[PDB]
Amino acid sequence: IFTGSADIKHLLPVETQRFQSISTEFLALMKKVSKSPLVMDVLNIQGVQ
Amino acid sequence: AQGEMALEEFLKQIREVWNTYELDLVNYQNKCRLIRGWDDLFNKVKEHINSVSAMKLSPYYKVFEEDALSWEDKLNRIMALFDVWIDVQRRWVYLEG
Repeated sequence: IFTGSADIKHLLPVETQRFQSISTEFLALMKKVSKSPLVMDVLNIQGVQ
Repeated sequence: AQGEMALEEFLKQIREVWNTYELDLVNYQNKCRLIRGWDDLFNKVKEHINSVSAMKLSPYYKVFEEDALSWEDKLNRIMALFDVWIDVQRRWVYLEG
């Protein structure tokens, strides 16, 4: 809904910006899982919960 | 095989020292007992911390993430508990007099 729609940037500016910050945190966390598919290693990520 | 075997006997060295470690107590004027010998203990705790930090850079640390990190929580809490303990003991010694 954010990336696909271009009108949301003009009409909902500030919380759209909040989304990428969440997206970057989520994407970085996913990349951490991506290199380590092991369940325990993902479970052993510092402060993952 | 010999790279990771050192991870056990060292870790159980921390295991065996603390379960066998004893707090030295001396009766204080027939009122209570007091702890002495702080220099060796502080050296003992810090050298285990230094030893574990070397395990942190060891490539075989991955198979022992949970237990080695667990000792850091206990070792650091030992340091925090006894850093205030030695001061609190010292203050009470010359305040009761």
